[PDB]
Amino acid sequence: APTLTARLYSLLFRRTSTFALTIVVGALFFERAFDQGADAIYEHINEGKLWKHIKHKYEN
Amino acid sequence: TNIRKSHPLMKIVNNAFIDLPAPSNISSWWNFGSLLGICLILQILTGLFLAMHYTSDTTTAFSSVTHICRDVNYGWIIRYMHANGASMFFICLYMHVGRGLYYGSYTFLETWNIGVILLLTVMATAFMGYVLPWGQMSFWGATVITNLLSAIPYIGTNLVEWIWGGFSVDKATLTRFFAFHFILPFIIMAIAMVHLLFLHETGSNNPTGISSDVDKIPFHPYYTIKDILGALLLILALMLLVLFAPDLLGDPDNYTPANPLNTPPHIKPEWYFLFAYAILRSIPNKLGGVLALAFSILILALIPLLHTSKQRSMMFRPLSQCLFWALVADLLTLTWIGGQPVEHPYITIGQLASVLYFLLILVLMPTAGTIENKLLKW
Amino acid sequence: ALQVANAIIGHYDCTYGGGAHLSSPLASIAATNKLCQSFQTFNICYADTGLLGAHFVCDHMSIDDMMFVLQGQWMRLCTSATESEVLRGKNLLRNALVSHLDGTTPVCEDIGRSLLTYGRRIPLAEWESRIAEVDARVVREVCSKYFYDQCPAVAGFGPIEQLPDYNRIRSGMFWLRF
Amino acid sequence: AEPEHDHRKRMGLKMLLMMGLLLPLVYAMKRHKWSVLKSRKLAYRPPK
Amino acid sequence: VSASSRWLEGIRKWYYNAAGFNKLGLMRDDTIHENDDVKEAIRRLPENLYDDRVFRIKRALDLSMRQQILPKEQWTKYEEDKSYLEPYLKEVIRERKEREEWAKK
Amino acid sequence: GRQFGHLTRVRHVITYSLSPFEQRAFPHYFSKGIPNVLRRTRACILRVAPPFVAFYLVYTWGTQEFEKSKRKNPA
Amino acid sequence: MLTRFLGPRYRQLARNWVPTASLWGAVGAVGLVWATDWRLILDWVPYINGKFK
Amino acid sequence: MLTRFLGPRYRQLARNWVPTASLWGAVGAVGLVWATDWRLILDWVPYINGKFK
Ligand code: HEC
Ligand code: HEC
Ligand SMILES: C/C=C(C)/C=C/C=C/[C@H](OC)[C@@H](C)[C@@H](OC)[C@@H](C)CCc1oc2c(O)c(OC)cc(OC)c2c(=O)c1C
Ligand SMILES: COC1=C(OC)C(=O)C(C/C=C(\C)CCC=C(C)C)=C(C)C1=O
Repeated sequence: APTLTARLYSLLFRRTSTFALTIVVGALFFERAFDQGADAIYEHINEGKLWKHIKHKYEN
Repeated sequence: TNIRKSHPLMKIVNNAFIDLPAPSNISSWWNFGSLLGICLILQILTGLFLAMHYTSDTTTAFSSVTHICRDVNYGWIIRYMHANGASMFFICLYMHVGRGLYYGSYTFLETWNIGVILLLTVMATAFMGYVLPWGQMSFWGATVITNLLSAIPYIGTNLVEWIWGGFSVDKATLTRFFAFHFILPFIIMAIAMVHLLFLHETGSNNPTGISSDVDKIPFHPYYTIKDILGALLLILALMLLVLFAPDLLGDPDNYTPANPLNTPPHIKPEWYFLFAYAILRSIPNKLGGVLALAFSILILALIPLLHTSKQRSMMFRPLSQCLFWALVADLLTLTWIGGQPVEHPYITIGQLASVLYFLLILVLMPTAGTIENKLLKW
Repeated sequence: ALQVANAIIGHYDCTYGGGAHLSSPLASIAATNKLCQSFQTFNICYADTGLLGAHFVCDHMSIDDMMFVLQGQWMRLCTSATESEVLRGKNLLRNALVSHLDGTTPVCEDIGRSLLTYGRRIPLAEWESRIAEVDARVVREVCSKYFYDQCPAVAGFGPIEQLPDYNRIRSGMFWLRF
Repeated sequence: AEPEHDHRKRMGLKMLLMMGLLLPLVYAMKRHKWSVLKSRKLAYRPPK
Repeated sequence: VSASSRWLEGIRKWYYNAAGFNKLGLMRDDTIHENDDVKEAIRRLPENLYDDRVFRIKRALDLSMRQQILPKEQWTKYEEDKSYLEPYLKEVIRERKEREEWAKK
Repeated sequence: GRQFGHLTRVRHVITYSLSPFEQRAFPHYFSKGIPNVLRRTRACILRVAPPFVAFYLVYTWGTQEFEKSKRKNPA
Repeated sequence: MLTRFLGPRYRQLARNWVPTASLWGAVGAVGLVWATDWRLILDWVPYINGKFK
Repeated sequence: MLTRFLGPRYRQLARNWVPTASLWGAVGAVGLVWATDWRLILDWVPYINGKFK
């Protein structure tokens, strides 16, 4: 009853509509956080290299 | 009284996908049936979105395919999903046939015989598809495979020129090959339904080859969820290929435009034709070589007549297990030879492997089944 | 409130007069479509636990339909119970309680049992007060608490090939629409 | 030859990371349902 | 009384163990392919042999799903393997072949 | 055309099952899982592996023999 | 003509299903907004910002 | 192995169906010859002559 999976179930999972709402709201914030991360990993593993890092050489 | 159970359309869905009694029992080797369906609709969907931009004229066909890969927003994933899905379609086909061979599933005569038609239809479809981008492999692929008909005595030449549109592969050949390649997957889809209709009559076989009515489970949720997992593995296997190695399973020679004056030095089939290719060229005779090719796939229809064993499955049959694996490894041998030039060691070992293919199915596996019967005092 | 809800679903057997017209949707559908021989709802009480549900007796080709309709009623009462049927259940319980406490023996049992379980005798006017409080909102609250998305205990005996798999009985304990 | 080169490798890393979430998750989903069968116990109780 | 018949029996026992239906607690006749002759022989079986057969097959299909096997102590010993279906099957084959002899005339 | 309630006849068999929410999806996943795969491997290696090594030997020899044949020496 | 479905029970039945039908609309609105990247609404959402500045 | 179908009754049954199977071949031969305009055979046929002289 202190436990967090319990309160997750009680507030959000018990009803299928709330379950669906928590998935769609969940999917919005996942798409941001994953694309933020996975781009930043890909960009860091290719340190210069891409036209995003070349950009500043040719002017405004 | 259930809406799921009595509605004339949902009836069909429920009796196939939900309430269908299935063995408690069936392993990962039973995942390939749904995977073939996934493959079928993947190829339909990508193939549709490729058809939206492809032109079937000789002057422009290569240009349209590369227009897809460079200019069309995400045309590259669609094109190589399609290309590697066709190879995925073949991996799943071969697994699915082999499962059927091992587990004695061919004793479902109609299901199996329709399956043999499905193999031949998907082979003919994928031949046509490879002709479409009008690379070098496209042209000579179209030349050789159409010319197989020229081995039919008296009328074979007339037939080849009938499907060509003239004396050579030409403008007429490519436009009809686009049309034939468009419709045939939908014909396949219809035959896949008849395949399923004959199957539901008996329900599934299982690893033991023993009747499983004593222990059926509902298709949902068990095989709905096992199928989802299996499809997610199919997506991994496909998306590994398109995103990390798009051209691993194809030919570089199909990136040079078609050229009727020069056949390339190295020419081999698409990997999934290599065994049958190896069989045909092991025979230094025109009529015999093509008769062996036809027989290399049409043999599957004789396998039910050659089942000697008092058991259905190979699970409790060690002699047959050994000879099954000799068949797989021999098939792996034939795809290796198919990949190599017609020179010294390769000619003989490919001839011996061809002989072994036909000897294993015709003679050696039926005899193994009799010996196994005699050993169990049966 | 659970007893009110159980009264709404009620009981049935094949010797009940007028089947089609019975108020309980389960009892009505079971009578018309020959879904069972009998069913009964129950609420067996022990110290700090119990068994709340139903039992039925049916032909081999009817278990699936019976289970479907039973579960739908539980689900319906959790989500969408209405004022009028709750009155009917309330009335059925006043009539059951009063008709039960009729004779020296059932009253003596009730004195004896109640002093073991409640430590008092709960007088008839108290039960009526407790019954009267129950409305549709209470039935929806109290049924949801015990029924909705809970794991049932299931017992099957006889020709039970068509007894639904447990996962599919578990799935009958919630509704995707709600 | 291949202007898509950098885009396909970006989607590839996303594919691998997504699959590293989804493959164990769908596995758990499938195992959770197959629980009822995989732990089931049989007894045979014939008469006399 | 033969060294050679003991040898054939020892190849047979070897094969029996290799076949490994006994590992799932199956008898030989549990593993037979159900054709029309066999389905009838099963139909002809008395109550006890019928009910034993279904449980053995149940137990095997259960194990085959878990991809597991019985403790070695509980494997069916080759010497203890009851040929319970065979006499019924011989009779069903014998009756069919009589019909087929009559269909010839 | 086959339905539950019409499949076959079974008598005298009790099945005990537990809810998915009562039990673990990965009960003793490595402790029992690894011993099993090894047991399954041992069971089948002699049936599956020897044709593929037989492929491997003919592969290794065939590639080697083809390589050596397109070299000369005394001519 | 639809007068079958007008009375105290159907009034209660509609009232019961109202929080659910409201939440299914709330599901579908966000799902449309998410699927299309609906620029009009997502500019408000304090962390979901693909457009700079 | 096909020995089920060998005996005096099946010998009589084959003999009965022989004029019919012969006539169904005669149907199919002419039908193939007609459909293709099989030049080899139709040159013999004394009035069916699309080729002059
Ligand atoms: C030459 C044999 C053959 C080919 C090729 C084949 N099938 Fe089958 N298929 C079978 C047999 C036999 C079964 C029954 C397997 C069993 O019950 O063990 C079957 C079963 C299946 C199943 C359901 C059970 C299972 O095994 O997963 C599906 C679905 C399926 N086939 C669809 C397809 C599709 C789609 C294709 C490709 C167009 C196809 N099959 C190609 C013979 C084959
Ligand atoms: C709606 C039409 C359509 C359908 C359906 C279709 N395709 Fe294609 N396919 C195309 C077109 C157009 C191309 C040419 C573009 C290209 O080469 O990728 C093509 C290309 C191909 C290629 C050559 C791949 C390459 O580029 O090297 C193969 C192989 C193939 N298809 C096989 C299949 C198979 C197998 C199926 C499913 C039975 C199928 N296709 C479904 C239209 C279709
Ligand atoms: C309108 C008429 C139609 C559609 C006729 C269709 C006939 C289809 C066949 O049967 C379905 C066929 C595809 C099937 O044969 C059984 C294959 C396995 C044949 C394998 C095959 O591939 C080759 C190939 O791919 C090549 O290019 C790279 C070139 C080739 O020579 C050098 C071959 C080749 O020599 C063979 C045998
Ligand atoms: C009794 O065995 C069966 C399975 O168990 C292994 C399946 O998994 C599937 C699922 C197959 C699918 C999704 C392909 C559908 C094909 C078309 C052309 C729409 C079917 C039908 C089946 O019958």
